[PDB]
Amino acid sequence: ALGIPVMLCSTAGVRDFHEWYRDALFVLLRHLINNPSPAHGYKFFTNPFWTRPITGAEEGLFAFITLNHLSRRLGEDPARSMIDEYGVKHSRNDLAGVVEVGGASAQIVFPLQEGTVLPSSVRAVNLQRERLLPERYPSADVVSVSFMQLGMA
Amino acid sequence: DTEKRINVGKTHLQTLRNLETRCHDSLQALVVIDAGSSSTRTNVFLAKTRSCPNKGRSIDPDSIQLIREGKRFTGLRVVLEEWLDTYAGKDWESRPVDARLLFQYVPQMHEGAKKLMQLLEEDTVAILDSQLNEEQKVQVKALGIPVMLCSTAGVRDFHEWYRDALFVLLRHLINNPSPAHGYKFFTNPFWTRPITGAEEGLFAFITLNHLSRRLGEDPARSMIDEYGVKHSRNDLAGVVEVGGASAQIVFPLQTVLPSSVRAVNLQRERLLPERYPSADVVSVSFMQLGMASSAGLFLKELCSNDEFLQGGICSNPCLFKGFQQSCSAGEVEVRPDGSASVNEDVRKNRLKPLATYCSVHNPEISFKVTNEMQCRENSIDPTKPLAERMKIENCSIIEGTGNFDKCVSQVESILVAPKLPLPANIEAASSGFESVDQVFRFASSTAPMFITGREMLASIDTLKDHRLLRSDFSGDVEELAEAAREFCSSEVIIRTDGPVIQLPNARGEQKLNSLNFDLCKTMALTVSLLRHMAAGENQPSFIKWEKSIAGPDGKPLADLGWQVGVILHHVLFTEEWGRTAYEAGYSHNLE
Amino acid sequence: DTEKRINVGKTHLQTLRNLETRCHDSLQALVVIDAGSSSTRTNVFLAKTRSCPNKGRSIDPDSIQLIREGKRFTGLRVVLEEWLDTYAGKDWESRPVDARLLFQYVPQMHEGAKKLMQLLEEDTVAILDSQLNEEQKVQVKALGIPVMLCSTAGVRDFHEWYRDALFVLLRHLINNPSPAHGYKFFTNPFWTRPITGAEEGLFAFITLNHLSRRLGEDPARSMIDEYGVKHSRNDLAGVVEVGGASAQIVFPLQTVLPSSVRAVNLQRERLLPERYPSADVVSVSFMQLGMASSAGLFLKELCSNDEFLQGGICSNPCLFKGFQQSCSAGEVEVRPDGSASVNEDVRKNRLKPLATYCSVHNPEISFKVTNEMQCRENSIDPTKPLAERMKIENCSIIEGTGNFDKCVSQVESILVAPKLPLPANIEAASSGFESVDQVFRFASSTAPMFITGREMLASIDTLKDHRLLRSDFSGDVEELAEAAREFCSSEVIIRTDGPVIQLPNARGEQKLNSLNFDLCKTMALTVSLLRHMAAGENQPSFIKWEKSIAGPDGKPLADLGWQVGVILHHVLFTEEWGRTAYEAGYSHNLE
Ligand SMILES: Nc1ncnc2c1ncn2[C@@H]1O[C@H](COP(=O)(O)NP(=O)(O)O)[C@@H](O)[C@H]1O
Ligand SMILES: Nc1ncnc2c1ncn2[C@@H]1O[C@H](COP(=O)(O)NP(=O)(O)O)[C@@H](O)[C@H]1O
Ligand SMILES: [Mg+2]
Ligand SMILES: [Mg+2]
Repeated sequence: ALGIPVMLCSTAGVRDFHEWYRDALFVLLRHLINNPSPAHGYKFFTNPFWTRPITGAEEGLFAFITLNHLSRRLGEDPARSMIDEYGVKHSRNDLAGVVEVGGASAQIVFPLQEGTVLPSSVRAVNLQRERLLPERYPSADVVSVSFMQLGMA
Repeated sequence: DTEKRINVGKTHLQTLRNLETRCHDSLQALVVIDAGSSSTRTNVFLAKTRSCPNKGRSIDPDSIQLIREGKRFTGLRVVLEEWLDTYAGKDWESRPVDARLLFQYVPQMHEGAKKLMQLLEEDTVAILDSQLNEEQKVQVKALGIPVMLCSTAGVRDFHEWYRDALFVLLRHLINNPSPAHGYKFFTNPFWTRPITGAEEGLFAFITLNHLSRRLGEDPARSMIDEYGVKHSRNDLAGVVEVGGASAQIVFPLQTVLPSSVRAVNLQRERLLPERYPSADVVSVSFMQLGMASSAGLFLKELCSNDEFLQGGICSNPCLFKGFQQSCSAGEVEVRPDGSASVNEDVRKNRLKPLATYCSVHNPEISFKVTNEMQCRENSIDPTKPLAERMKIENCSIIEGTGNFDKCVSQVESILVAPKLPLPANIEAASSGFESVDQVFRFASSTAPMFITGREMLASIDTLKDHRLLRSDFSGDVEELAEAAREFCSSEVIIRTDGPVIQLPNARGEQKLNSLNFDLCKTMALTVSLLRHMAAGENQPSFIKWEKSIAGPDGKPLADLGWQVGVILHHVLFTEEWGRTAYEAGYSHNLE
Repeated sequence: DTEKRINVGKTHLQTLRNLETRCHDSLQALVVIDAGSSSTRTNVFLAKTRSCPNKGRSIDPDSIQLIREGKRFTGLRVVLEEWLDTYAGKDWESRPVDARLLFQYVPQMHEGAKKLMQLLEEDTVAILDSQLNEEQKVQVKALGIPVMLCSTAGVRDFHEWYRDALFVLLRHLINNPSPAHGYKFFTNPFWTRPITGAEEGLFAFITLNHLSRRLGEDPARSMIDEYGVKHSRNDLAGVVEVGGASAQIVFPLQTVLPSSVRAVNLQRERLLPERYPSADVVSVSFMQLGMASSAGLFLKELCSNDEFLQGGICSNPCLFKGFQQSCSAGEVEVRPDGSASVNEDVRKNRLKPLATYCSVHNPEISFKVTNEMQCRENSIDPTKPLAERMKIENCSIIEGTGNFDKCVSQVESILVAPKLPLPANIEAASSGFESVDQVFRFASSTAPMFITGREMLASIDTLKDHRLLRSDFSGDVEELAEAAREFCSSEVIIRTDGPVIQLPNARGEQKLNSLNFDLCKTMALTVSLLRHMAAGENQPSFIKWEKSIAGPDGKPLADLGWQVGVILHHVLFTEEWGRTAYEAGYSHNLE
């Protein structure tokens, strides 16, 4: 009755794929998901926001969110976060970083401790500013990097 | 008779009831501090705000008009470089410097930044006081003045934590103005921040299309189809902006792009709100391609080539016959006696930012081999000291040969299509473009193009004024190439009044100055740019060279650039602008 | 050593970065102009505002504290009545008046309203200047002062278009303050408007529960169940407010009600935002039941009954033995020689608003028979002139009999449970309540009750002070009835210093004044109110008599009434308050 949102995201496999072919395949994939078999009854659906090729850094940022969510480090509630005298919400426990090595790539993701001043060349990502986490969640400046040719295969 | 007296009292109540229900318009001043490469100047704008009951307050985008562009004060690079000279020690460019130790000099960096900010505040207040009446002044002082200081190519390539640390101090200086003047200036990390080359170009595109009435959400500038999608009435025009240190190439797609080419959607990347028509725009900026930066790099590369440097004399095809200057990239001044004096000051040298970047002590060169090879291709040795880097080895005098065809082929191989990308262009390389030639080979559009830049306009105007080019000139490369070929083959004769450029076949003459002496290099840049634009799969409908765009009154309401774009980028998001500019406002800074 | 110097500079940048990210607190003044029946006074409140980056500005509800209640200036009724005396002609109450003709006197109504508004502004500024430091003054003057002028029972029953026309002029006067003082006062039709009796009571309920920490959205004052429904931690307490012209009975339902009884849901009727706990509250207000209004009506009805009026002498059971006053509802002053002087001034008479309403020339009586019969039941003849209406026919002196039981039975039949509803009570009749007795017979709740009103408190306090009632007193009617029966049977003896009330059986004594002489009428009102409260299906957990509620500091932050409630009613709707108070603000009034 509610419908099944589908999120097909390609990783390192077709990240380095030449010409238009990869992005053209994604338009076709979404159409295939949006038109499922009416026999089973399961109402599958997608959009260009859910089904799209995710970047190496994006892949790493989601791996960070997954880790901190399951380990109960990330949260908005008073059990996982705290609001100071200046209305700024801080996480009760330290946000943990991740190192994920897959088939084709390796991700190195870690949050910076109270905005560690970085050089002009180093481009860090703020979770709330880059719309990864909503305003109600505690703020964190995270360095997310992925390296091709580092995966096991 | 008595009924009319009753109607006066009824109107008295109706007029008073109107005020309670109607929207009241107030005047607000908006400040954009252009922290460019050459200088840091203030831009004072006026806009009409509309406050409606239960609807809030919002700026009318079409009411945005520039009052005046302020004095050209010290650039942010000079500010940071003096701080390094005074605290890290002189000639820090040739020595390895520990950045960790420089943290004990942050209040010292703040005191140096205070010097420039007090001058900009004094200048901003001067513009406001002289160009506003007492009624307007009350309105402006009551609403507060949002300030947007954005650094461009001047400190884009700046090393270490320094640049971003200076910005935190700059915001604090703006948020604490002089209480004497009454003008309530205020800022935040969203308004005052270093803007990327792509951002600089995107805002320049918004400015162009806004003033030319191409961009808009109203039914006069946009149309909604049967499927609820809003399309713009007229084609969105692209822009080519060549500043002091960088050149921007921006155009909307009217197109399937490769995986490597990363285009920007205005609504998805939150540049324009959802209510505005959607457009996928390619925005690219090239460092070492601005008027000052390209001048230093061209002279360095050309006067290192054995095809031009012979017996200490570098033969410059971009300079007029009879013209000669000292072999250095220093600031050229054309003296009244016909001579060209080259400034010896290391900071007033056009190679300084490139030689400071291309240093083995900069972590961007010592750790990254790709960047080291980029510097070496432009003859710059990062291992050698700063003085040796800017030095044109075995060269004393630069002699002008006036060969335009040779000048084109050189600008082509050096600036337009080089072997490796020009230094500090990782931002352009990430979007999928190593050089200017790659832009049109990978991405092309039929969208009309606009050419912006003081010297870019001067190049076309000079040829139009001397009747070499038609007044009704399109993007005809052959017409431009032949007209410039005749003009650049002119002889310089030192006359009784001063240096005069004499056109061949007794066509005409004009005075030689510190701005037009190397106009032929900019002319060659235009030719090679239009050549690559013509080479593309899709060619623009028309190419236009305009100084400013006339408004409904006839007078141009604002100048072309990123200024209006950055205002629109924040003001158009109604809910978000209302909170930061009016709900929080200058009252947020109350201690 | 050197690492600590580096850390100072690192902290310098961290502290500066905190300011850019953190929420800054500013102080704002809030003005509530109580346009009551007896007078028009200003209430100056202070509150802490919080501005957060990208989140906007909002008032902390628990930071709201009253500075001072201003001087008791001219009531809005007197203002309108003088305008009618001067433009429609004197004794307009006894003559038919054409309302259409009075429209030519709107600027004249504005000039009269300007007189009062300049005094209130002068008084408001005086409170602010004397009770704020220079730092606080800057914050207050920069944010702007929202003004909420709400008229109560004084002009609730006012005839024709006049009252609503005056309000349009009042808002214009507030929106245009003196520029000399610097305090930026501003209003709108949402803040400055005539509040209904039910609204007056609902805001009094919000005030009570806010200060007593019963109402709140935080986990300290509220709890969320497994089904996402937020419930209040402690039971929401009801209120009984007896002012100058009206009495309010407000209580939350903790209940299935008949179709005729129309209860108000706080979230559905937009009194409290969705985030606050839900409550269905019964709010009812009765005209002719306030301290001044009930005094005039009681004397009129009692001294028309042949059971009390005999040979020109009306025997008053609510007045002490030995006390005597002239037979009129005029303002009673207890002179130092023991005598009670009754004011002859027609406006300074307690029957004036009832006699002005109960006029055959008022469209509410001439067209509506139901209202005409209501007036006649209270002995008022709408056909007869104003002087004859307020006149107690065939009566010269009022003699006090001091019989409390007889005083209760009379207040009961006259004010609590009359044959027809008291005049101008269509608002109460629409909700399903003709009289005070009907309130508890149709709607009952176990919710604790609070009693508010100067004389209501004085009634219980006097008995506690003379040791007739326990210090730990609940809503025990028998305890109160016996204590008052002894106190009201006291003899008045004119002593050497002045008039003194002497308690029976040598219990004690106190000085007789213009406030306590008729305290026994208010005592009878309390008895009959608690009797009907006990008669109800559901009885309140406890009945409390409190002057003010102590805050966290120990000092009461604000007084009980509709003032804090009306502030909370607007300030708690974050998005809506931010737009009207900060986005629009005083800057909306800029001409
Ligand atoms: N008075 C003036 N009017 C118009 N243009 C003027 C001027 N003085 C210098 N200029 C020109 O502006 C340019 C300044 O560009 P910048 O904004 O400093 N360079 P970027 O950081 O954006 O790459 C220079 O190329 C210079 O030739
Ligand atoms: N100084 C004073 N302090 C406290 N209460 C005072 C006072 N002077 C008069 N009062 C009392 O306030 C009441 C004023 O009520 P109002 O608000 O004028 N009447 P309504 O329109 O709300 O029905 C009077 O009953 C009077 O006894
Ligand atoms: Mg610039
Ligand atoms: Mg009142």
